[PDB]
Amino acid sequence: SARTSITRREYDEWVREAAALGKALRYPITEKMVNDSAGIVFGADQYDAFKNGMWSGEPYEAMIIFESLNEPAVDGLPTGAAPYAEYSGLCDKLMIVHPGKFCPPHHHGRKTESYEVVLGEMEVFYSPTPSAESGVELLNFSGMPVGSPWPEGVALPKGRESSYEKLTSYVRLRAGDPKFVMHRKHLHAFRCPPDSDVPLVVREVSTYSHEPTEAAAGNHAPIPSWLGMHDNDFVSDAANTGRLQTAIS
Amino acid sequence: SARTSITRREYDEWVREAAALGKALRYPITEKMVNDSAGIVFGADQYDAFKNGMWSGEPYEAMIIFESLNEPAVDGLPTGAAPYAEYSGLCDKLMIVHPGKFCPPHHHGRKTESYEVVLGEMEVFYSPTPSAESGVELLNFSGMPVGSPWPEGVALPKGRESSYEKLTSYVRLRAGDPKFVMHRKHLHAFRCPPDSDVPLVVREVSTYSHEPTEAAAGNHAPIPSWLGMHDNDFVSDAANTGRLQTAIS
Amino acid sequence: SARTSITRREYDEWVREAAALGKALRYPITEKMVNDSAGIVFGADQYDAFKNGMWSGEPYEAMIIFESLNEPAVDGLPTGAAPYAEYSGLCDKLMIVHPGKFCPPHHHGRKTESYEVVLGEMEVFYSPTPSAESGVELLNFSGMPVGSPWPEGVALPKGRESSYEKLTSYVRLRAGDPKFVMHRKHLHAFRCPPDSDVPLVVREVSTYSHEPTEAAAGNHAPIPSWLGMHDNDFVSDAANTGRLQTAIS
Amino acid sequence: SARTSITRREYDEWVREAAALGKALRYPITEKMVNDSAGIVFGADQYDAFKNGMWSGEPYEAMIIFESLNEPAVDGLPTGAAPYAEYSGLCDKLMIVHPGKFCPPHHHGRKTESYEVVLGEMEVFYSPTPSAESGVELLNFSGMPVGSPWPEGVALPKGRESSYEKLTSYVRLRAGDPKFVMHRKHLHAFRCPPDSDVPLVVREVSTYSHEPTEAAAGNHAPIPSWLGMHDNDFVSDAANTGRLQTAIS
Ligand SMILES: OC[C@@H]1O[C@@H](O)[C@@H](O)[C@H]1O
Ligand SMILES: OC[C@@H]1O[C@@H](O)[C@@H](O)[C@H]1O
Ligand SMILES: OC[C@@H]1O[C@@H](O)[C@@H](O)[C@H]1O
Ligand SMILES: OC[C@@H]1O[C@@H](O)[C@@H](O)[C@H]1O
Ligand SMILES: OC[C@@H]1O[C@@H](O)[C@@H](O)[C@H]1O
Ligand SMILES: OC[C@@H]1O[C@@H](O)[C@@H](O)[C@H]1O
Ligand SMILES: OC[C@@H]1O[C@@H](O)[C@@H](O)[C@H]1O
Ligand SMILES: OC[C@@H]1O[C@@H](O)[C@@H](O)[C@H]1O
Ligand SMILES: O[C@@H]1[C@H](O)[C@@H](O)OC[C@@H]1O
Ligand SMILES: O[C@@H]1[C@H](O)[C@@H](O)OC[C@@H]1O
Ligand SMILES: O[C@@H]1[C@H](O)[C@@H](O)OC[C@@H]1O
Ligand SMILES: O[C@@H]1[C@H](O)[C@@H](O)OC[C@@H]1O
Ligand SMILES: O[C@@H]1[C@H](O)[C@@H](O)OC[C@@H]1O
Ligand SMILES: O[C@@H]1[C@H](O)[C@@H](O)OC[C@@H]1O
Ligand SMILES: O[C@@H]1[C@H](O)[C@@H](O)OC[C@@H]1O
Ligand SMILES: O[C@@H]1[C@H](O)[C@@H](O)OC[C@@H]1O
Ligand SMILES: [Co+2]
Ligand SMILES: [Co+2]
Ligand SMILES: [Co+2]
Ligand SMILES: [Co+2]
Repeated sequence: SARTSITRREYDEWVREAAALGKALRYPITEKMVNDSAGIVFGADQYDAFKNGMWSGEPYEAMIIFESLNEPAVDGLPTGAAPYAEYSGLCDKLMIVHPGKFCPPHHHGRKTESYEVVLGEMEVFYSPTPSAESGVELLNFSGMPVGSPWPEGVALPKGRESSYEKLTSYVRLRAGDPKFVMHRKHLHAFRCPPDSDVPLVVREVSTYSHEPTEAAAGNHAPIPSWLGMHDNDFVSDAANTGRLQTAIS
Repeated sequence: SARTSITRREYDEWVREAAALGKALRYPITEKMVNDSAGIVFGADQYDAFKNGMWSGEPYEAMIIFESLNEPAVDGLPTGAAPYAEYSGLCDKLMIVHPGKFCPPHHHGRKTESYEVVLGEMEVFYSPTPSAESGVELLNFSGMPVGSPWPEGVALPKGRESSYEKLTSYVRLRAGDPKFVMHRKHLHAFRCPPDSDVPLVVREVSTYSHEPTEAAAGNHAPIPSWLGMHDNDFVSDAANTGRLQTAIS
Repeated sequence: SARTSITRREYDEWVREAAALGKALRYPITEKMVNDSAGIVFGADQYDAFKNGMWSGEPYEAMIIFESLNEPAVDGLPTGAAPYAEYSGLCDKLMIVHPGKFCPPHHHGRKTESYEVVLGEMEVFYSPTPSAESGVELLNFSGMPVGSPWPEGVALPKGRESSYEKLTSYVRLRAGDPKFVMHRKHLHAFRCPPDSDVPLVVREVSTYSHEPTEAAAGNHAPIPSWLGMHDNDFVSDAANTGRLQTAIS
Repeated sequence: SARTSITRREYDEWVREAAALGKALRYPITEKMVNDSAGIVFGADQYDAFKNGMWSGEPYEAMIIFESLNEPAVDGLPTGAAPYAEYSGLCDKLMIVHPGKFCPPHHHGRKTESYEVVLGEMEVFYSPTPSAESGVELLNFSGMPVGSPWPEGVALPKGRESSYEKLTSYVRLRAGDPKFVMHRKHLHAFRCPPDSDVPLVVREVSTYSHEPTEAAAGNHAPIPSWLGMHDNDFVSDAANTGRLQTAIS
């Protein structure tokens, strides 16, 4: 019975309700942002999230993202910043995670993010140690805070527990807290607590998001290198693939 | 009678009410963000805004800014991006402009901004033509849209009308609109309409904001060059000075 | 295939998402308010609303109601008001209607309501003529406004079109409008437009709501007569029954 | 220097900012609701609240009220309820109280209220004992909860401390709490804590509010008796007078 896709009705009710929730929270969601790419399921074996549904509280890797901005910010840059432009830019999006579900372990080589919880609470799991990039020196300034150890009893997705091993630091964010920064080159993941009465709704403000997705394939590249450039490295292999497209039957 | 400062009571009621308005709108305002640097008056001759008050509807250059984030985003960058890092980073802030008042004509060589109106309506005045930087070539991708001509009857601040001459393009932004981008090296200004029943409240998401201000003098510089680096170029000379400090008696 | 009930999963996702939407809108929803009585389906033949779902846009009679208050307001009343107390009291509730769905034609002999749209838009259908009560004289003061004729093309629920015949007046309410009053003894109904991108969310402030429901059977009666007193008269017979309980399988 | 009035500028900034705060919180405030009757000062000696201002945190009796509804609910009533109609009706309003300020001790013979905190926190002081009405028997059902004793260190307005003596019960209400009912014939008062970073904003849903005020003198009476009927009995004599009008110079 292992689900291999999500029905059109399951997808629409999930995404359309989330868009309404976002609008209720005053996030500027336009019509084009509500599409078949908004609802993400990280891997075929994660489609089972819909066996019992988004309110089951079960641990699965899936989420909704409504992106209001992803500005290259290339205009006005001295030509010499061409090779480093990919680390800048501005991406603003609203992310919705239901109870128990996760935005799976992953890291970005270029994108640095920041979180602002709007509704619910966000449990962030991450490695305070930055990853290295063979052959290249890297700058340091603030680095990541050590945080706290994981709380007891966190249910991880079946068959993906190991992908979380290195994300030893934990922090729980709430509405009204100071903005939290997730520096690039740091493994991170997050979920909405299983007992939450509401979906987790978080506003992410980060640098440009390099994603050669389906709802992406068609735009013009600001800088040659950017074309087909990917910057979302998921720890679990089964997550990097099913991420670029949602199977809707 | 030309006011030369703002009284402690005038300042607190202006800034504390604005902070409450921001909180009502769910913007994450922390205690340290509500300080004596939040309320800005651009020039001694602009203190007359307080002769009749922030609800007079009169044209003056003053505003409130609550900055929740100003992240250098230097961590994880290849050492080669050191000289171009100043063009990136992440700055999130809530700006409050009362009826008739303006965020005066100015431009940034490094900072690219984006606007999201939360409450009220925002009238943006800008030059669709980017400024040049002697001796350096610059990248181009999207540039700025031409916009529309100014609507009839815009009252400008007395003695500062000329600073607006080059900002020929106009656009009126409302809550729910697509995010609007103001590329770096473009002259821009904005105001809250004089007949607005509410202050204009806008969320700005931009690259790092280089400002060697009073509430700034004391931090550590992520990159040597950044120290004392200024990136807010106001057209009116009387605006670049009184911007770094508010005279409260 | 005519549905005869709603599955536990269908019910929970419908009601739990609505509760989250309400909370997003700051309505004070407590845990006990989110129960198996919140989601209402007016008649067995209306369960087909779940054949295609709450986002199908199809015309069916069903809605969600989260009641925060239903105060008899009997305390402090002179004993002589005992027989007229049933016309007073205070009932505050949040009602959520999905696109195309209706709160079916009905009237109350005692309850006078008022509407405040919080999200979406509300299309109210009603009779400007008050109903009569055989043998009893009634007071008049403001009466109901005549309103406008129905807009063209309103899709009514299959097999229930006639129940709307007498509700000739129409009015479309939006967020920010003046409070709208629906005097007792007036036939009324309302729906969320089929093309709405969001569920209709309305705050109703009315006099006491006499409803001997399932989630009601168990309380103490403030005044003898009130016991088992019903005040929700639906035009369609198939609506008065299936209203007191939702079949969840 | 004892202030004897409030200047036009002081009044407008106080009331216009409050209206904007209300709108930010989605309360349906129309243009006519923002008038010279919205800002209330209970007594000439309370005008000193403006010596240091609404953010001084000092104890004074003053508040702002934006009434969206005050429906007699007389239509549809059997003629026999004419003498008891004054106890019913529907009044919806948003009340704004700044830090340290109070809605002074008082009681209503007819009006029963309910509170829903929208922003900030509300400290309610009241007598759990209902007042008696010479010669008339009264109904009882739920009565008022006993509550808790006052917290230590509540600063009361100078010269009005005694008016609070009988309001022995205390309860602190927050956003999201169950609706709180204040039965008619109970002495009550409330304030916004002095250390609050935001004004207290509360939505009150009560029965009809009988107030022959300035912004009232001119309407038609639904029932003869109602004409000139007053239902706001303040413990302090200096409060019952200056309540019907605000001295603006
Ligand atoms: O609201 C837009 C539509 O809704 C979503 O379900 C997408 O399929 C898109 O086609
Ligand atoms: O609350 C929704 C329902 O309850 C959970 O147990 C899931 O199985 C889903 O079917
Ligand atoms: O809320 C913080 C205080 O309020 C503002 O007026 C600043 O002066 C700061 O000292
Ligand atoms: O609305 C506030 C008052 O009205 C305006 O005319 C200003 O002078 C200010 O004093
Ligand atoms: O949140 C409370 C639960 O949710 C609803 O589905 C009801 O069944 C109730 O049991
Ligand atoms: O948008 C939700 C889907 O679309 C509608 O057509 C319904 O059938 C439902 O299955
Ligand atoms: O917004 C309406 C005006 O504002 C308030 O100050 C009242 O004086 C009223 O005249
Ligand atoms: O915060 C506003 C100022 O501070 C308080 O002390 C008042 O005196 C007022 O003038
Ligand atoms: O051991 C816990 C978890 O199972 C692991 O994946 O990450 C660290 C945490 O403390
Ligand atoms: O857009 C998403 C966001 O930037 C964050 O959650 O990381 C994963 C993905 O890129
Ligand atoms: O002429 C108008 C204005 O006075 C000037 O400053 O900018 C262009 C606009 O059309
Ligand atoms: O912080 C402010 C913002 O970035 C924008 O308004 O430009 C001026 C100033 O820097
Ligand atoms: O004819 C329309 C509708 O079919 C009827 O039920 O109510 C009046 C409206 O104009
Ligand atoms: O609670 C509901 C509300 O009072 C209104 O919609 O009428 C029907 C029902 O009683
Ligand atoms: O004594 C305290 C207060 O001074 C009085 O007015 O009300 C009761 C409270 O406990
Ligand atoms: O309108 C106000 C409200 O009803 C409550 O605070 O009591 C005093 C006044 O009548
Ligand atoms: Co990420
Ligand atoms: Co700028
Ligand atoms: Co009704
Ligand atoms: Co009262």
